[PDB]
Amino acid sequence: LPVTVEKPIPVVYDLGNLAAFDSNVLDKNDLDSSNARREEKIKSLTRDNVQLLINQLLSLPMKTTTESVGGTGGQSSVMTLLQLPDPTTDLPREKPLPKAKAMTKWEKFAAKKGIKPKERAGKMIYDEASGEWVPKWGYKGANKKLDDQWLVEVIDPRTLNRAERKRLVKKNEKQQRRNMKN
Amino acid sequence: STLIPPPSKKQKKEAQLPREVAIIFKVKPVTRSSSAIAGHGSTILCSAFAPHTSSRMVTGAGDNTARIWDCDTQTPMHTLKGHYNWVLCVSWSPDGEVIATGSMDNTIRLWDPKSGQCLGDALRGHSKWITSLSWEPIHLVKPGSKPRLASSSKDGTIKIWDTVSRVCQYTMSGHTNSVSCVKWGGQGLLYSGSHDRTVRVWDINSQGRCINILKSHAHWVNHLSLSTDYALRIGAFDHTGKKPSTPEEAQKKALENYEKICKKNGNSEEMMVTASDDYTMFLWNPLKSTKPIARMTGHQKLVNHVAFSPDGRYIVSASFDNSIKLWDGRDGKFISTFRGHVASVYQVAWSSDCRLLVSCSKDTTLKVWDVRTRKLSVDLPGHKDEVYTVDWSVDGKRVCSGGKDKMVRLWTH
Amino acid sequence: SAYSSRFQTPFRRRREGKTDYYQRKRLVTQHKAKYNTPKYRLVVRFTNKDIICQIISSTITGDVVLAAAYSHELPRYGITHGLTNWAAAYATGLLIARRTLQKLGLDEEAVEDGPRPFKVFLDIGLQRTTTGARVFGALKGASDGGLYVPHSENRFPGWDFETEEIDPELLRSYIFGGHVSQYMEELADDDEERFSELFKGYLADDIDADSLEDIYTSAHEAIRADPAFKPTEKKFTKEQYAAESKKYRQTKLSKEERAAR
Amino acid sequence: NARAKRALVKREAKLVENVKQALFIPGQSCNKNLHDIMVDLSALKKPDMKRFNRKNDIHPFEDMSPLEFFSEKNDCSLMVLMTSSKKRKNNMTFIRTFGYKIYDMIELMVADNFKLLSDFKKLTFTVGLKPMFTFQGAAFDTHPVYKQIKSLFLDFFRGESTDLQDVAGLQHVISMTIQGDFQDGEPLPNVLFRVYKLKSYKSDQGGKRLPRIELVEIGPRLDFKIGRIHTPSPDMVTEAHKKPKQKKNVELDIMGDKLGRIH
Amino acid sequence: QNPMRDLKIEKLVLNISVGESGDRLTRASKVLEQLSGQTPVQSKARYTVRTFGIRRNEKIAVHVTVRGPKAEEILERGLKVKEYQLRDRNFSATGNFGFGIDEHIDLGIKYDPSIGIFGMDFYVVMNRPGARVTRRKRCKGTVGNSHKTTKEDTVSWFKQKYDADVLDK
RNA sequence: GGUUGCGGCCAUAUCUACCAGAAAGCACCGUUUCCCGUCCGAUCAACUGUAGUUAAGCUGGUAAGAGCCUGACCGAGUAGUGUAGUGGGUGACCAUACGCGAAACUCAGGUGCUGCAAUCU
RNA sequence: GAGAACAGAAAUCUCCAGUAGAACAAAAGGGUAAAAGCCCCCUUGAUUUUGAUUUUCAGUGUGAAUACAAACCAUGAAAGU
Repeated sequence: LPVTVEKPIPVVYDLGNLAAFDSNVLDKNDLDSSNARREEKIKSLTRDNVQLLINQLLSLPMKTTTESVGGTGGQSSVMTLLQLPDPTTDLPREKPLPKAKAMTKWEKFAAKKGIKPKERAGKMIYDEASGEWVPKWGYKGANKKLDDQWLVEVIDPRTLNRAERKRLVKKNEKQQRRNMKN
Repeated sequence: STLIPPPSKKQKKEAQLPREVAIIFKVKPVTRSSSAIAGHGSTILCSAFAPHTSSRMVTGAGDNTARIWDCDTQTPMHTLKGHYNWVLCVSWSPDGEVIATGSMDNTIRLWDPKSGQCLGDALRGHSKWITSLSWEPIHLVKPGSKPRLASSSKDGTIKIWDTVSRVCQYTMSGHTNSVSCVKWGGQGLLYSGSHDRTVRVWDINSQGRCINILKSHAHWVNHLSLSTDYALRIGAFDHTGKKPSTPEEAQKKALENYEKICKKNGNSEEMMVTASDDYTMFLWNPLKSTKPIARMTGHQKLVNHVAFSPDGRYIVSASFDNSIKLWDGRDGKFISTFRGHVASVYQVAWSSDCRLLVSCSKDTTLKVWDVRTRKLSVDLPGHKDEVYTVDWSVDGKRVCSGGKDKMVRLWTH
Repeated sequence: SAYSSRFQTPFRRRREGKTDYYQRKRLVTQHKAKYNTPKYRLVVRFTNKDIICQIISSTITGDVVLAAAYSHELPRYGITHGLTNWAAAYATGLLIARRTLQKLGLDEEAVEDGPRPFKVFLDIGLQRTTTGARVFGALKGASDGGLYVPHSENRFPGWDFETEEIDPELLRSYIFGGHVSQYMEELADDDEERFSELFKGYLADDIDADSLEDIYTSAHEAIRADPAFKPTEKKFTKEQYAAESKKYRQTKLSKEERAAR
Repeated sequence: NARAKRALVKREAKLVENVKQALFIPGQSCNKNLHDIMVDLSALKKPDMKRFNRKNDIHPFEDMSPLEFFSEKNDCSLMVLMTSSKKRKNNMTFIRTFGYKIYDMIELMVADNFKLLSDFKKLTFTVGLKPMFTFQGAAFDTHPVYKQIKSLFLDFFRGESTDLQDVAGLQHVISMTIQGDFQDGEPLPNVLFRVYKLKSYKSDQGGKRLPRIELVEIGPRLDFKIGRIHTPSPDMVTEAHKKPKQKKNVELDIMGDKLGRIH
Repeated sequence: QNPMRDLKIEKLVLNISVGESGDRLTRASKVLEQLSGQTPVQSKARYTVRTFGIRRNEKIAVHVTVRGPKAEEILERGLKVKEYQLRDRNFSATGNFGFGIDEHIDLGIKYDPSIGIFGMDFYVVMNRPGARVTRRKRCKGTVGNSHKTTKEDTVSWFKQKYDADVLDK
């Protein structure tokens, strides 16, 4: 009836995996397959181990939070959950770490010069001689507006501009494939 | 977001080790919201659960039409009408047979819960907008008679009302300024605050003659309250909610519920408290002495509300410093200071079990504290604007709140 | 014949139209990046002259029901007619909610304080998601019964698609069956023969449109009073039904009767 | 095109890897009872589990290439090929992989005394909860073979490595025990896989809060027999255990202050 | 006996396959609109025809389904142009039939010269009670052969009313 | 033992033509007042159960019916296949062993079981 | 397959048949079945901060990118995505 349990060798604990191990010697007679009682002794041993684990797991500090309505993934304030320590049982990794980084021949030149990373503030930029901003990327682009203008004041020039844009795109793809080669 | 710093690796190595093994009537707290109830297009100014059941409720607002609500269905029920100005306040009779409200206009209108129709011609006489109301306790009332309805106005006059005749049986003008509130105690002596920095106990039994005038506050009194106010308001409606079989049984149950709290110290002497703008509060025993038993103090800004615990063991008051402060109900000694609100508190309502205290503030997120642990229990966000008012059902099954968002909201476990 | 051999058979539950695995997988297969917790589905279904709603929990042996309710129990609560209507669905939802709340002991493992108010993810199955559906009324009744099923108000009856506002008076009239009262009032002055055909029980019982609200209120009070889920008397023994089934069930023919032919 | 990018991100070496998927492979020799034991073991593995109706003639000890191919095609690093033979009856060749390359292999042939989950009390068993583990015997912490079996069962059944867990989710506990102690050089005793449903009751004699624990076996019951085994090469053991790795006289003081020390 | 499986029309479906794209398709749709009393649904080209100059996705035709008692009235109105004499063809083996007619103006409605002359296709579809099982989202299934419609049942229903003859064996 | 809701296995479960379904429970069905959407109240949404039907879907039975599946110490520890010895030969390769270890084929069997709540002469 | 004024072997429309030689960026190739395909409704995101690398020299409690993780976002009734 009492929840107390003890063994000559204290049970090892890994609360992060919710696992426990018992080094105490097993009784070979109780574990024999021929015995009709073999299931009962194993059940009692598993019950004692689960009781020790519950005595350990119940002592762990529990998180609490006041958030209750509109939490995205927070636990309910009525709810309480154990703070599991990170597991002590190391396990093999599923995949090798993605260590195949490459400078792509540009970061080295940037380190060799004063060039700095782009501001990453936003694609939007004000259009000239216009009352509304025209984004340079990710939407209707001012660079493509040159094709839409009614006159170029100069073979169609718009076809030459599209050819230059395709040339820049193919050069970027070629540099990407060249960095893929290394 | 500034997340709590990660535990040090030594703390993790310590946590990995076995630790902290040691072989060696109640109300469910509110914790969740409910669907919003659309209604009159004006900010809610007040709310009050029906004493006999949480399913019924009523709220004032800036709209002239007060709206009773069916909390079980979260839908409007028999919307009130007749007033031509804002419904500054609402209150239910302790017997529950009649509703009462105070409009910003001088007129006052009783209402019948069964249909919501006005109960006769509106009460009139006040020279200024109504400030507060206080129904006469049922235990003082003789059987077979409707309780009298106290009233107050910005002029500072008070007029006891006979609900049957719809006439002011008595009147007084002893306050030179606005009466912030009034309450009908169970001892038969009336008490009320005033804007004149004075309080005056009154004996209704002596034709309304005054008997004492307190004078300790440095600033105008606000929200006068009493330890017995919960029993005087519930009307002998126990949490089970069963109606008494006879009015005499209601009178006996009310006298018993009053004696159970009045004799907590072995003698019938209800405690009294008076909030003030001077960042101070004073306990009062007018029958015992004309001077405060203690000078509660500590708030950094003017208190906005006070509410004795239903058992009377604890005192608590709202404040503009964004920190509710608990106090002992027997001597006013400081206990603990609640914190968490980002803006000035407006009002609070004790739970029927006394183990919790729902609260609200100018911040949109109302909160409720577990007084037993002296710590916040659970936040209740959802209101789109300030939560001007909150109240707890006498049975504790549900909670209601208003605000500037014009969206009444209910809360329950 | 080769087409019969190449094709793989659809799952037998998929072969029936009663279920769609693509939704049940999300209903059961939590990611589950959030901390693991037990969960239960508030299954809901509808059928002719009947309604069904039951709590359910996943298990390796198959779904297990923690509680159940049906429209056929409504008459015991005084709802003798209209069991298929919107208000009857809301009543069945409030009934199942109060029933599970009473069987759970919430009112009327103590560790990890147990009040732990119940919550469930309602599932209409293949029923179409449209505003004003009676299944949404059963969901609103379960929400009003103390069960906490998350839900936006957009699908409740009377919703205005053009604005966030939701009419509550229309929701009350639907919960009380007031739309049936409006249909009866429209039939009263229109072609009477449809009134003689439809609502024949409301006339045989001397029911009237004004009394439907009080009847639904008394039914809600009865649901609040005794949600004990009284078992049917079951007059005949199950063995008697098993014997009656043998008289007509077509048992497989013995091999002696066919191998010779 | 974005949908392919999600599959590529799922097939990537995340610094916090998602729980490994399982892909049982029924064998051409597999008996119907072995298929039932496989479905029973798969039921505990849900939702991260997969199946292939087609029969296969895989010979992992003779040719590992098909297993490495299926592990990449199905994105299931774990595998458990069913197998049976006149000698290796009811064989169950559990497999693991690192990068879809083979990591280790071990035979776990079922004993004839196995019991299906249906032959047990019909107690509720919520899906998706993390099983508890309760290993027994000193050999599990010392014997390399039993250590490998323990690491395999833990990687298979531990589920998500959540940083927080409800007590309500501890509805069941996986259990295993060796068939008695054995002297060094003796044949390995058969493993005894077991499962039990948790139960709780008031204690009154072991603390105000701690409840008395009780167990009710639910299965599946199994008594695996050890057979052929294979182990990762040491370089694989080094690559598979490296931490992501993603300060003296400095510490993060409470409230986030980065207080130093002069000492 | 066949008490519960009496033959009945499922729906009427008028159609007008215009021979060229253009604004004339709008008048062809307005013809069906005035005839059936409901808005025609446009039909985009199924693919790159290229045998008549139309391109893929180009609108080519319009159609509008009809149901209820009114469908029988339009059925008789279209049969009146047909002289109540169907060919032995124009009959689906499943128990459906249809026909078209030139000069739709003859069928009751006023000539309305501005709309212009147009013909219209017709295709009635017989069905029996329990056909809802085929289309219902829940418990979807097939139909038994005894309940299935057949061309003989369609000819019998055609002889059950309008006294139509089967010309051109 | 029949049946409704949720399911587990995922063809012993599916396809073709007929027969039965006593009582109980879907379904077919009748309608467009209201919520609601489609060219069409056909599907969807809603109305009570009213005028009916076991005619269909559906549950069972039949068929030298088509596919499918089970175990046998059935092929069989057989074929295939790594291993040693100059054992024979210029040699390939052949007998001798224990390992891993099939299938076509043959025999016999079957054409769905099973958990929760409820209901039924 | 049976069919539909002009309309036939190729127009658009109808009923019974379909494991899907539909369109899923796809390559060996496993596989998508009330979708990962067709149709319809609502929408930003190159948002903020916490750490470990990146060079800088008013090297800076980040002044700015890379990766980590939390808020915020859109949607649905929700599960979840």
